Order: sequence, then structure tokens, then C-alpha cells
Amino acid sequence: KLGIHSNDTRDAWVNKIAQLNTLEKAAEMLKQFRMDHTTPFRNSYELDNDYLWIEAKLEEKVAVLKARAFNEVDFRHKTAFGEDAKSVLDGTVAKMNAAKDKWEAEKIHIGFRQAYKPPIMPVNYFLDGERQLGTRLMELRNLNYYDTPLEELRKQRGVRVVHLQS
Amino acid sequence: RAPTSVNAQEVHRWLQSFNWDFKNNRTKYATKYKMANETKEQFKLIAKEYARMEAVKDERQFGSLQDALTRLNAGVRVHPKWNETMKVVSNFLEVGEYNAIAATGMLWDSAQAAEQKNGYLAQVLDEIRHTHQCAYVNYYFAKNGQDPAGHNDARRTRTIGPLWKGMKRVFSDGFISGDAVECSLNLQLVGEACFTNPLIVAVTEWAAANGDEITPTVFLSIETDELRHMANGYQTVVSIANDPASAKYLNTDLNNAFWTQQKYFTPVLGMLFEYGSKFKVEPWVKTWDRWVYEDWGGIWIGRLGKYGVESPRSLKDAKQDAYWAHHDLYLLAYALWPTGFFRLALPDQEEMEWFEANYPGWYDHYGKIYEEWRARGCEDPSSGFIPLMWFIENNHPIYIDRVSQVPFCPSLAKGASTLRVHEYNGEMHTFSDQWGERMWLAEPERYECQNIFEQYEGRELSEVIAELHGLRSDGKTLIAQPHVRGDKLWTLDDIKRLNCVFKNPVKAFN
Amino acid sequence: RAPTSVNAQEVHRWLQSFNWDFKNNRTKYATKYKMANETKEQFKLIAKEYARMEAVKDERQFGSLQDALTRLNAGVRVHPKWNETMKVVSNFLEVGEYNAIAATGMLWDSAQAAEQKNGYLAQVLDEIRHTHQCAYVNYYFAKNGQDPAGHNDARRTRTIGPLWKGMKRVFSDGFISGDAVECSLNLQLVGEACFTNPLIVAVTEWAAANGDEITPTVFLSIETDELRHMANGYQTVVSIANDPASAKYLNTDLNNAFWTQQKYFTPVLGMLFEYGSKFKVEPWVKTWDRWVYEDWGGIWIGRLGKYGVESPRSLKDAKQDAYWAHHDLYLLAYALWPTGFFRLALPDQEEMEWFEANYPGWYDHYGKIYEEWRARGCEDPSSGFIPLMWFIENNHPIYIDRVSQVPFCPSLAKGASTLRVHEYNGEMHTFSDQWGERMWLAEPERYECQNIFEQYEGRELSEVIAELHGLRSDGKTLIAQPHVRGDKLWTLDDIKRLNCVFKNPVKAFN
Amino acid sequence: SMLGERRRGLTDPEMAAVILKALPEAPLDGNNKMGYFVTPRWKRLTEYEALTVYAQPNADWIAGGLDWGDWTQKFHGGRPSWGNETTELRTVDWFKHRDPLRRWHAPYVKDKAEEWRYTDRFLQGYSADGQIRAMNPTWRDEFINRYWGAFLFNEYGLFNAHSQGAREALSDVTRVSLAFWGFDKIDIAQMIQLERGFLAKIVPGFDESTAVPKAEWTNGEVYKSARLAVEGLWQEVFDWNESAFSVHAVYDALFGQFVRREFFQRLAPRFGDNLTPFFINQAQTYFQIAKQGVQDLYYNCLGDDPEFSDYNRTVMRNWTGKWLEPTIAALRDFMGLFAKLPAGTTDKEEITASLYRVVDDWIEDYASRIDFKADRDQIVKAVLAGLK
Amino acid sequence: SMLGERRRGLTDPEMAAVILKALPEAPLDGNNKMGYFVTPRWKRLTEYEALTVYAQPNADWIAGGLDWGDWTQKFHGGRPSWGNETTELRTVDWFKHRDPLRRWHAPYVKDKAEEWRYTDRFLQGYSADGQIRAMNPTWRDEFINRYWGAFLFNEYGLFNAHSQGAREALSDVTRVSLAFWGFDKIDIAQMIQLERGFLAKIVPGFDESTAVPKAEWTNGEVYKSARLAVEGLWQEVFDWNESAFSVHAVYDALFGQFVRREFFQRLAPRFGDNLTPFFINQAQTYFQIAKQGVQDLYYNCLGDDPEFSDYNRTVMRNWTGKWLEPTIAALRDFMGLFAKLPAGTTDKEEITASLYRVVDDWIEDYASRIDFKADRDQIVKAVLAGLK
Ligand SMILES: [Fe+3]
Ligand SMILES: [Fe+3]
Ligand SMILES: [Fe+3]
Ligand SMILES: [Fe+3]
Repeated sequence: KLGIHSNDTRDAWVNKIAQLNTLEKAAEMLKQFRMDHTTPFRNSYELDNDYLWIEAKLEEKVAVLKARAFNEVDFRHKTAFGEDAKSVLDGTVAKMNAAKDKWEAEKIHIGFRQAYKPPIMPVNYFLDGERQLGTRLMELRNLNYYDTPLEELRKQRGVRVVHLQS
Repeated sequence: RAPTSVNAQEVHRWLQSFNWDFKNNRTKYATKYKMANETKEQFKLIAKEYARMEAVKDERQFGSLQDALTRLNAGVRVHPKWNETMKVVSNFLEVGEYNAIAATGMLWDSAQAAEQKNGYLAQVLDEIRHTHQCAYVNYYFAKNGQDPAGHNDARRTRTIGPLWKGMKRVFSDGFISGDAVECSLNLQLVGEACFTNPLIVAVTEWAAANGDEITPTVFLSIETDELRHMANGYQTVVSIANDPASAKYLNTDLNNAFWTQQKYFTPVLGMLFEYGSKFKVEPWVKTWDRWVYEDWGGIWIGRLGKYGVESPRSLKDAKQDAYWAHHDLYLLAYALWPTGFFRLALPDQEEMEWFEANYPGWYDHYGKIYEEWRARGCEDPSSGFIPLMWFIENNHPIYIDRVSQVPFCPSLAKGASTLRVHEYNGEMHTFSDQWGERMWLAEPERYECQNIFEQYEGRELSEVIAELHGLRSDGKTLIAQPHVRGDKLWTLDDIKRLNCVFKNPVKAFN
Repeated sequence: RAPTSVNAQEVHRWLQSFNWDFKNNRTKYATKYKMANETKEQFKLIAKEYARMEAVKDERQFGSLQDALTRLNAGVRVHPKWNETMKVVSNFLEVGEYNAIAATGMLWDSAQAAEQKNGYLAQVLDEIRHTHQCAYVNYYFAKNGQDPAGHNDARRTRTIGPLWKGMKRVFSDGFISGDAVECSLNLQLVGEACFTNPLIVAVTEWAAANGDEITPTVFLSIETDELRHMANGYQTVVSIANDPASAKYLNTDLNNAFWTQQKYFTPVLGMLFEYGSKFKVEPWVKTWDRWVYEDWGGIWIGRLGKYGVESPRSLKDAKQDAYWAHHDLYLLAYALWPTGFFRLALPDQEEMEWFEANYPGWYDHYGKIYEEWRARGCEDPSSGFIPLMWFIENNHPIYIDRVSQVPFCPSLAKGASTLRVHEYNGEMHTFSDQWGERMWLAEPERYECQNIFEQYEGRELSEVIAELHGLRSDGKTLIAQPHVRGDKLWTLDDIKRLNCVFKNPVKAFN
Repeated sequence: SMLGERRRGLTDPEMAAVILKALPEAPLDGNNKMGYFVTPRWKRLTEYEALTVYAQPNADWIAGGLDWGDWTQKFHGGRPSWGNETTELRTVDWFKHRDPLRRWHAPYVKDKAEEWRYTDRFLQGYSADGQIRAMNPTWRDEFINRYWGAFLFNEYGLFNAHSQGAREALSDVTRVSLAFWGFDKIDIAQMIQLERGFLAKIVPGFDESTAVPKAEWTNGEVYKSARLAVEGLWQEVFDWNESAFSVHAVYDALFGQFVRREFFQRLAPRFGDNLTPFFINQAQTYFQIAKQGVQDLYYNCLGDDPEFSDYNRTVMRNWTGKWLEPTIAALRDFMGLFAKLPAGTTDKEEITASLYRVVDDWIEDYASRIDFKADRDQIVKAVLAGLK
Repeated sequence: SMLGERRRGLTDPEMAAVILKALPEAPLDGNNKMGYFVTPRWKRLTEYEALTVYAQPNADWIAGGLDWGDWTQKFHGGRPSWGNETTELRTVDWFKHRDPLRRWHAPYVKDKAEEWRYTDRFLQGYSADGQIRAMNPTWRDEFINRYWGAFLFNEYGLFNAHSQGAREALSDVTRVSLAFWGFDKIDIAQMIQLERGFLAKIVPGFDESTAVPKAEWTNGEVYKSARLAVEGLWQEVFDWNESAFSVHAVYDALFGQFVRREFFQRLAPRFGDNLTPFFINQAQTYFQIAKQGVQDLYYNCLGDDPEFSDYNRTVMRNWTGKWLEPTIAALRDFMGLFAKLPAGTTDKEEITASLYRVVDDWIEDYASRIDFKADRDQIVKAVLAGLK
């Protein structure tokens, strides 16, 4: 079974997810999944065609478990890991404002998403974070956007130039 | 005791005072810019009057459609090629209209001045109207036309082909993902002002020329609302002009927005017009130069000079890479015809003359290729031939720009022949231009769209088509066809017999 | 707290009880019948729902006209002959619609049951809508057509010609002067059920065939209201069926109503269809037999049998006089072309072949005459010839029936040629049939309408025309013409130089 | 078939080719304005006038007619289809009248249709919102079901008074206005029943039958004189103009306006009834609409007729006096209704103020137009003489 | 010119024949129903559903999407164009929602347009009828101009709360409903100003400037907590569902309904004000129209979701508790307004009974749907503490 919308990979993960019946285990697996399969910094591209869908199924499980385990105040203000969401948000924004350059900034924003994307952090705090982190990242990136030659930019990004035609 | 009342302007006079101050009264979206608190809007509308002016237009439109046009069998008496073209034109525009709703909701959230919010709000509502209007065109042609397949399920059958990906870039994600201002440039300052406003009108001309009076009726009505959106785009620039951030970022976001839009339109619009019609209205080459260079890049853009706006630095590259763009693309769209939701046709003798006449050198390149393909039996279901095979046999790989999603074949193109292949953290990336390459290098995490080859790798062609419902109601005949005639339609079995299997072209590199 | 409302039917359920008893609660109009005050209506409408259902039809109609149809230049791409024909069809129908208002208003007053009044009332409003619709047709052809003259002023220019008088008899006076029940028979039982209902549909057919999509858009909308009026007429009979006076008077008023209506429509309507068009839909003889004999005289009248209604005794007579009626009249209409507000055309070769094919003997009589007139220069201003002169030369008097106002020529006609002349208290009277003769003999004071020869006697032709504004904008060119081409139009002077002076044909018997 | 079998001259290649070939190079007359010969009441000729003026085929012997000669068929006895003999009023031109609202059929049904749809929506919101909870039961089951409902027969009677005029009107512009004036009256009557039917659906024991309100109208004391005046304006008047003038510029302007505006519209709110006012808002909007037309015809056109100014005013003053008495009588009887209201609802000081509003409004809008000299005090006094 | 220069394929003989010749004998597929693959909510697929469902290009990784793969361009940082991360609520399919009134753009602007034109007719009839004469001056200049006027800012704030939702809604059907809920709120705020502007035209000395009402809203006491709640709902909520749910199923259902229906609709009539109720009728109709949609999305689709019913009810219970307190505070401060009324206008019992109506309707229409255990007397007692 190798389909686009339905295949063995997806089925296999649905089964793995069905066996996550504790908030802490499920939340930890979601974050691990995000480190392994999301963003251009993912540890691997093996699940490139199904990670987006599998991630959502894992989120569903974490959300369901969190709502059952947390009291009302914690559901609104605590991350799935028991951290105070406002503190994390403020601490991350503080780091972003201290960012020396656009390279440090992108690491902060991207990492923040991989670690706290909702069922982990309450959406209210998370999107407030997007608002603030996204602003600084753009302010740093869009300054003198064209000054660096492609030859040098490729080096800065650290890609391996495989082939060039002009 | 005289009969008196109150109009829209009379209420609007006080609309600016509706917003009030409080600590957290600020946009929820990330942005490098600050929209002026006192920005005003051009049209003084209130909800009630807005609904009335649109209501009046609807009556006329639907009246013509349900009455006279239906009595004239206007849904049928259209050239086969144009009936197919509208499947794409109307449904693809639909998504632009739809995403523009979310886009203007985001701009409404961005604006702090009540009048500027109100202006964006009007567009939010207009774009919903347009979404439903474009939907109605497909709806009408499906119900009354010569071939409902595609018109009737484009919302899902569009997902099979590669042209759809690029459409989502300029008309979906480009409209709502990024700095609200960057989004406004993609949508209003470039998208609508440069391409959509002129485009919508042009489509009505090509439509009328090919017997279609359905589209003119709807699209001409859509056009009446555009003036307001133009003003929104213009006001976006005014609202942020006296902010220091503007001088630092405006022209960069504008240049990026321009290249983004152009990259897709330049080759696609021209392709739909010239290759998707029987009767021609005007050569895309001149249409493009007048639109982008004269009207937009000169008149329009120069009016915003007083606000620091400059002509896009990539304008020159766009023009140079434009001449053959659409011709280069149709070769690819036709070669991959089994992946669409519309029927395609090879240029006929009379058309080749027109092409050659208008684009010297067309026959020696594209002309001959199309002649070879028809000789190979590309129109015949028993030939066992799909143009794609020819690309394989002659070692001409087809790549997908990681950023714009626009398909390109550098080894066989007369236009741009650039190709940059990079490897980054275990993934291969292919770019077709120096502007999109910079975008990826600087913003890797904004462009992770997987291409069709990546998603379909190792899959047999007929299986992808079947899974994504690319069939007609008989469950056997393909929606897509390599010809627009009424007989000898290819079936899923004809494609399976081809035993065509997708492979990722970039994997060849070591 | 469920969302709740109330519909038309729920209110209409109590409408019958709206009326109450009191001494002077009776009709103000003379009548020989008694409409039962327990009579019910078929459609359970109230003012508000009525308005909504008609408003929706208006939307489609005006939407098509103002938008698609105007964009297609529908007002122009119509055969010249048909453009002229609609000046007569739309405006003449307009008066029928207009007088129908007063008629149903009289019937509203006649009915005693609240429901029956309500039925008639709905028609009052409908006929107002039809009046405005017919007006709009002329208004649109005046605004966007190939020849506005006539379309723009028929309301006054129609008074010049003899055809108009007969129209007023069946569509104006026949609808409102006399026993309310007689009027109802003329309007609804005969006029609408036998002629207009079928006629309106046929007109849209002839119009479509001749390029006119304007009339179908409007007339088909008018048609959708006719079912209510049919029911009104049907209920009129049911309302008086139990009154003894009914068995004594109904069949006589019906026969008179039938003869009245057919007397005009049989010649006129067939003439407008076959001679006011280029492309033909169906021979009038076939149409007439189906409409009058089968559909109405057979099926429709049959359903009124249980109520004592029998076929008009004058039925057989009508059929015998019909066959050549329209052909005989066009000879007179063309001969007197300068008295119209329209332009006429002689049959072309294809048309004469069509007439001969469908009416054996046509060519040897009408055909030869038309060719004689044309060769003599009847279409050319410099010829000095107007067909009326040919009638004088060959001693073929043209009379006006004192009752129906229909022009007839006994010595030339291929159809009926009976003629009765009488003198009574210093006045002469000419009759064309036994039914109308009886009508006059029995009701002298109901028929004193002066004919065109009587009013214009001693007057020179161009003077009557000038006086009644039978001129186009330049103040010199006649509205009326003996051909439909754009050149060599006749002027007031071309007519004046002929020195034609009207004479009362009846005086020859002195 | 997909193409059908019928060929159309606009789209069929062969047929269209023939048509195009017969077309002149340009329009045969540049005057593309239908009704160009009509005298514009305003700056430029309106669609309203073009499509209406002169639709009626009157000959010159009926002031304003453009046709000539007698009618083709008349009544037994000789009475003309339309004639000067159907009304005492005279004029230089019966086509002068103009509806200030310029209503031809389309605009008319468009507006009423919007009102019907609103109305449905309002009732649905009302019921879902449970607003009936704050309405006084007595005012509902007694003053709305019986007295307001009985008023429907009043409006229904004024509606029917228009029947003869729909038949005798001497011009199109007048005939169109008249028809609409009467059509709006039947609408009101139907809206009264609608409300009772609505109440019947949301108030479990409410009976929608017209029995109660009818008996009140046919045998009550409240509307006895009201019904007498109606029965007269409707079946005792044979002059279409007297009927229209006397109904809209006398009776309904005084009795009608008082009952609707000064009684139910003014008092219903005080009983937590915003339902009835919703419908009365229509009746009043309709009243004010018909008023501009009534004024333009009898004052602007006739009362100020260049040749019959003095004459017509005499006839209307005569009519005003003739029906002012039955109208004043209808009011007096209605006054008896205040006695049935729960104590403290209103006082003579208020009713006196409302009566003066109706009278002063009447004198300002109608009376002073034809120079009928009316005394506000005497009228209010004569009416007020109907309490306890 | 005559025929113009542009030749059209539908009517040009040469072009049309070329077109006709290329046509097939019959349609290339007999399934002429656009959206045939959409699961109908009702008996048969509606035009509303065909023209709307799946217009949003969601990939399957957002519940219910038919596309595949990541977005083509995302925000700096990686945020997706649309994603599950923008709301706490989960569902099996975001496209299940259906506006029970089936409103797509055409039907929506058609009805609002009817309301606009009828509103115009009403005002012209109201002014021409001089009904302003019977309105209590104090009510007019104090309660309508200052307090009803201040409420426009409340509705304006609720309108604005919808901005983020217009951008983040995860489906076409939800976006359209949301856009319309928000548009109706701005309309109401504008009708409140419209009334003030109308009064400024018919009442000498009346100032339509928003300065007074705005000062009342921003610095007064009566609306202090209401404003604090509005500022929070609008700008402190970054979850599009929490926003729409809390606005319509908590704050507006309690505070909004009380102010509009139990204060102004209930008392205006007592002061001879039929004007304000005309506009409040629209606001209540809009409120009931919105409720149907709100209930279908949050209760029928999410609260009863086959896989996330329990989860979603837990979250909504959470949101209800979160926003009920600020809503109670809002009602409590508003209680201060009763002390401003002229003595004898209303009393503590009427006020209390009216509070209970609002609370009981809220429990029945919203709270009970997610098993939120609301204590009606506890809520009312908390509010009544604000009575001075
Ligand atoms: Fe748009
Ligand atoms: Fe737009
Ligand atoms: Fe009619
Ligand atoms: Fe009729």
C-alpha cells in the first residue's frame, strides 16, 4: 500500500499513536517527532511525504490527553510539559530581542515552533509568540536583503552546490 | 415634518472615531511596518449600502445567466478548447478570490485606523462574492456545457497536476503567508493592479471571441469591484510611508512580490490564452509588455514614487525571461496531459502559422516537436505514446522550482535555461532563477513544498490518477485528454498499459 | 421559541370572510347576471406574496435586457421587417393590457365574494405589469434599435391608421364597454384563453426566428402570469352558472364575444406573422385551426360544458371567412402604407414561393399584384405611385365595417365578399358580415365609431400625416415606408405631390 | 439534443447572415427616446413617465387625449368606455398627474416584495427571540385580536372603494396611482390578519378566526359610525374622484390616522407590544406614500388647474364638508374605546393632544389646500364629546 | 458604430460555424452537477453547498482537506498558511459546518439590501408622519444619544474580534459564516449611529457627534466592564474559535441580549420611542440568524464530533467559565444605569425577571449543549449586586 492519502507509513504511525495513553509520553513523542521530521533542520527527510499528516494525528492524541489530565487553569496557561506558558513566551521573546543577527534569529524562531507548537503550548500564547518572533526575524532578514552575492550567500547558508547552469 | 433620511456618507463621517485606545489594541500579526493610525479610505461605505450596490449587480448577472443566456444555449455554443480553458481559468481564479478573503481579513487586523480597516473589510466581502462568482461559472458550464468533467470537480481534481502548485503560490500562500505588508503587495499592489485587473478584462475578450458569453457576464461584474481593492493597495503604501521601516524594507518586499507573481503569470496566462483558444485576440508578447512594463511598471508604480516606491529591480530579468516562457511551458503541460483535469489540443495548421508569424522561430523549435509527437500518435489511445516518453528518450529532464513550483526543462527551453541544484541537510533543491534561489537561501523554512515527482516517486501513472479521482462518471475514461475531439477518448487502461512510473529527476545528481 | 412565520395561504384562508353584508353592497355596473358571493379563487395569494413572485420575474427579465442582451447588441441584430412588426405587436398589445386593467377593475366591482374579487384584483395588477412590459419593449427597441420611429411614439402615431381602430374594438372597448360578463367573455374567456395566451407564445417564436431575443425575454415573462387570468375567466362562468339568467344570456354574449375577437385577430395576427417577417415559423392557416378549432373551440370550451356553455354558433362562419382573410388585408394595409407608423415590405422571391406552397393560388392573385405594384415603382419616391391609386383605377372600394372597424374590399377579396349598406336617420353604414350587422341593428347606439374616410374626407393625405405627427425627427421623412431599406425613404413632399384626397366610399351609393 | 432543433436568428450562422445583410448602415432616426413628445414634469423625462403617459387611448374630447373620434364599442344605452361624465371634476389635461414616487409596476412590487421578505425574517427573529414574553395578555387577547382586527374590515372597505375608480380613471398616471393606493389598503388589512395568525402560532390559546373581530365591526359600538362611513364611501359614491378624494383626503386622513397612529401606534408600546407597531410602520409608510400622490392629483393638478382652479376647489370643499361629518362621527364612536382601557393607560390631556395632532396635520396637508376653512377647536371638541 | 467592431463567437456567422463544427454530438460526461462529490447535509445538494464547500485548498493534514503536501510559501519562521495550530478545537472534518440559512454572498447581500432600502422608507415615513413628537425628550437626549450610542462601540468591538478569524478559519463554510457574523455587527454599530444622525436632522439641537457616546464608553461606569470584556475578547484572544464561541455563545448571548432586548427594546416603548426598536429589531434578527450558525458549528459539528466530542466540550466548558466572569462583571456595571432612569420606570423585580429570561435562554440555547453546569440564581445574584 503506497498511496498519497493512505499508505503503510501512515497506518503504522496511527498504530504507534494509539499506544500513547499518557500525556507525558505522548507529548514527548510529539516533540521528538517535530525534531526528527519538521523544518529544514529536521534530522531526516525519510517521512517527507507523510509527516504533515502524521504530526496532526499525534497532535490530536496529545490534545485529548492534555484536556483530560489538566485542570482548567493549567489547560489555558501551562504547556503540555508543565511549564508556565507566559514565562516560556517571554523568555523566548527576550532571547529573540537579544539576537545578534538573522542567523541566530532563525534558529530561535524555528526551534520555538518545533518545541512548543500547539497541543504543547496553548494557542493563545503560541500565536502571540509568532507575532513577536516573526517580526524580529523579518526585521533582521530583510535589511539589505540583496547586498550579499549568491556565491557568498550559498556559503553562509551552508548548502553544498551540486550543479550550476546559468 | 418633511420626508428625511440618512445615507452612507453621513454615517461614515464618524466611522473613524469608532476605534478607541487601550494598551493591547494592536495587530495580532508579525510585521516590520506600522500602519498610520489616521489613514483614511477612498470610498465612504457602510454595510447596508455596500450590500445594496452588490445586490444590484447580482440581479443583472444572474438574470442574464438564468434567462436570456440559458435560452440562447450560451453554455454549449463555445469552442471546445475554451470550454476546457475556463475549467482552469475559473477554478484557479476562484482560489485567488478565496485566499484574498483571508488576506484582507489579515490586513483588516493590521490596520489600526477604523477607516482603513473598513476599506479592507469591503474587500473581505468582495472576495467572498468573487469566490462564489468564479464557482458559479464552473457550476454553470458543468450544468449546461459540452463537457462537465473538471468543471464539476476541479476543487479536488486540480490536486493531481503540477500547474496547480504554482497557482497556490501566487494566489493562495503568497496572499496570506508573510508580513501583512508583503502579502498586500502580492495581492493588491502587484497581483490585482498589475495582473488581475487587466487579466479579468482580457479573459472576457478571449471568451467573447470563442463564443463564451457566460464568463463576460460574471467577470465583467467582478471587475466593477476592483477599483476599491486598488485603493486598498495604494492606501497600504500611504499608511506605512512615513515610517522609518518603510525606506528599509518596502522596495525589497515589493520586488519579491513582483517576481513571485510574474514568475507564474508570465508563462501560464499566456499559455491559457494562446494555446487554450481557437480565435486569438492579441499576442501575449505585446499584451505582457503593455501590462507589466507600460501600465504597471511605469504609470502606476511611478505614482507611488512620492512614497519611496521604486520600480522592481528584477523587472529587467522578468522581461528577458518572458518572451518564450509560455511556449516553453505548454510543451510541458501537454507532455504531462494525463495529470490535468482538462483536455488539451496540439496547435492546428492555422495556429502554427499565427505562432510563427507572431514569434519567429516558433516552428523550428516547438512546431516540429508537436509534429513529431502527433506522428508518434500522442492523440491516439492505441499508440502507447505519451509525450513524456519523448522527454525521457531525448534526455530532457523536467524539474520543479522549489520556490515558485513552476515546471521547467532547461535543456529544451528557448527562454531561461538556468538550473541551480543544492543539497542541504539531506535534501536536494532545484531552482530556475536567481531571485527564487535567494528566497530559498535566505528563507529555507518558508519553502518546503514537496513537488509532484517527490510525492509520486515510484508510483505508476494510472494509480495516481485513479486515487485522486481523475476519472469521468463512467469510472473509466480520463477527465484529461490529449485532444479536444468527441471520439477516441483515452481511458485509465490506456494509461496503465503505458506502464509509466514517476521518478525524481534530482536523484540523478551525486 | 422556534423560528416561526405565516405564509400567504394561512392568511388567505380567512379572506372570504373579509366582506360583510349591508344594504347597498352590490355592483355599480349594469349586468344581466348574478355572481354567487360564495365563489372561490384558485390561487391563494395576498398582496405581499404577489409582489414577491412578480418581483423575482422582473429581476431575470430586466437583468437579461440591461446586461447580456445589450452586450450582444440584441436590439440591433434583428430583421428590419421584424423591427417594424414589433412596433405594432408591442404597442397594440399594450392597449389590450391597459384596458384589461379597467376591465378586471370592473369585474372586481362585479364580484361579491371576497375571493373572486381578490382573483380579479390580482389581474388588475398583472395587466398593469404587462402594460409597462409592452411599453418597455418599444422603449428598448427605440433606445437600441435600427429604427426608433414608431417605437418611440406609437401612442400618438397609431391614431393615423385604420388598423388601430379595429385593435381598440377587441382590446379596449370590447374589454370594458357592456355587461361586465360580456366584457369578461371578450377579455378572459375568448381574448386570453383563445388568442393572447397562444399568441404571446407564438410571437416569441417568430421573434426568435427573426433575430429578436428582446421580445422572448419579456413576453415569456408576461406569459407566466396568464394562468391566473384563465382561471379568472373560468371562475366568471362558474359564478353565474346557477343564475337562471345564465341559461338565457350566456351563450349569446359568448358568441358575440367570440365573433368580435376572431374578426380582428384572424386577419391581423396572421398578417403580422407572415408579412411582418423574413423567416417563417408555421403557416397561419395551420396555427389558426389548432388554436381556435382544437385547443379553444374544442378542449377549453368543452370543459365549460357542464356549465351550459356551447360552441359559438358563429364558429363555422368564422372558419369559412378565415382562409384568405390575412392575405386580403395585407393588400389594403400596403395600399394605404402612408397611414401607418411602421415600414412595410413586399414579399421577396423565397417568400412568394413559401406563400404559394402553403396557400395554393396565392401567387396568381396576390403575387402578381405585388409584382405589378413593384415594377410600377411603388417602392420608389419618384414614381408618384401609391397602391391606393391602383384600387381607385380598378374600381375596388375599401370600406370600414361600422362595427369591427376592420377594412374590407368586396370586389377584390378572395375571401368573404358580402357587403350590406344601410341608411338610418341621415347616416350610411357599411357591414362586412351578418353577425356584426345584427349587432348594429340591435344596438345602434353602441356602434357610432367614425371611420378614417369619414374623418379625413376632403383632406389631402400629406396634411393628415403632418397634422398627426407622422414624421421622423428630421421633420420631413415619413415614419411609414413602402420598403424596409435604408435609402430612398419617402418624405411628406413625395406624398403631397401625389395630391391624394380622402373620399367617403359609401357616398357612391348616393 | 445538445444544440436543440430550433434555429435562432441571432446565433444561427445562415439566418444571422441574412439579417445582417438587410440591416441599414445606421439607425433610420436618431431620436431613440420613447415618449420624447411627453412634457417632462422634472428636469428630464423619467422612465416612469415614458412607460406610462398616454398608454390610455383617450381621444381629444377627454381633456388631454391625443386620439380622435368616438369609441368603437359602447355600453348598451350609449355610455362611452371612458367619459367626462364619470366625475364632477374638470381639467385641461387628465394626463398631468404625476406620482412623486414615480412608481410604475416594477418599482412598486420590488419595494413590497422586500417588505414581505423583511417581514418574514422579522417574525422569525421575534419568535426565536421570545419577545412575546413581555407583552400584556389583556392588550393582546383583547385589544389586538378584537379591536385591531376589526380595523381590518375598515381598511378592507377602503380598499374596495377603489374598484370603480380602477375602471373609470380617465388617464394612465391616475389609474396607476389609484390601483396602488387600493392595493396597499388590502395589504394592510391582510397584515392585520397576518399578525393575528402569527399570534395564533406562538400563543397556544389564541384563535385566528375573524369571527370575533368581525362581529365587533359588524355589530359593535366602537366602529359603528366607522363602518357606516366606509359602507358609504364604497357603495354610495359613483364618482371615482369623490371616492378617492373623500377616502384619502378626508376620512382615512382623520379617522384612519387617529386609530392607527394616535391609538395603537401610541399605546401598543406601553403594553410591551412591539409586534403591532412593526405592521403599523408599514401602514403609515404606505399612508405617507399615497399622500404625496393624492396631493399631487387633487391639489397640484386639479385644485390648481389653470382653467378650473376655482371650480374644482368648490367641488372638493363641498366634498370635504359632505364627508367631514360622517368622519367626525366615526371618531366620536371610537372614543368609547378608551373607556375599555385599564385605568391609568392615558388621560384626556393626552388624547386631546393626539386629536389636535391629527386635525392640525389634516388642515396642514389637506384642508388648507382647497381653502376649506376648518376650526381645529370645534372639530376636536365635537369628537372629544364621546367619552364617559 | 452600428454593429461595433468586435465580432463575437456566439453571434458572428463565420466564427459561430467554426465553433459549431467543432462541437461533439452530446456532452462528454452526463454528470452535470458541480460539487457532486460533496456529502449533502440535506436531502439534496444545495447551491450554497456546491458554490462553497472545498473552495479552501486544504491538504489532508488539516482535517477534511482533499489536497496533499505542504503549502508553497509559509511565514518567516515556518508557520503554515493555515494550520491545526491556530485553534485548540479538533474535529474529524472542518468542512462539516453548514449555515442553516444557507447563505452564500448573493443571498446575504440581497437581504441586507432589502433591509437598507426598507430602512430608508421607514425613516422618511417616520419623519413625514412626525412621530418624533410623542418621544420623551429625556429618553431621547440622555438614554438614546448617550447610552444606546455608547453601545455602538460594544458592537463595533465584537465586529473587530472577528478579524483574526477571517484570516485563520480552517474551512470555507466556517469562514463565510464568520465573515457574515462580523459584518452584521459592524452593520448594527452603524445603524446605531444612523439613528443618531437621523435624530440630529429631525430634532433641533441634537448633536450626532460621537464624542458624548464615545466618552461614555471609554470613561463611564455603566459600560466599564463591558468595554474591558470587549477589549479582551477582541485583542487578548488569539484562537479564532475561542473568539467566535466566547463572543456569540457567552458574552453577546448574555450581556448583548440583556442590553438590546431587556433594556432598550423593553423600555424605549415606554418613552414613546418606536424609532430605536426599529433598529433593535434588525439587531435581534441578526442575533438569531447568527445563533443558528454558531450552534451548528460549536454544538452540532464540534461539540458532537464523533471523535472529539468529549475533548471539544471540555474546551468550550473552559472557555465558558473563562468568559462568564467578565460577562457577569459587564452586566453588573450595566445595572448602574437603572438608577439613572426617571423614578417609576421599572423596579427590581422586573429587572430580575428580565435577567432570568436572558440567563434561562442562554442555558437552554448554549450552556446545556456542552454540559456546562450553570447556576442561574447564582449568576443573577452576582449581577444584581450592581444595582444602586
Ligand atoms: Fe477578487
Ligand atoms: Fe480583488
Ligand atoms: Fe396581460
Ligand atoms: Fe391577461
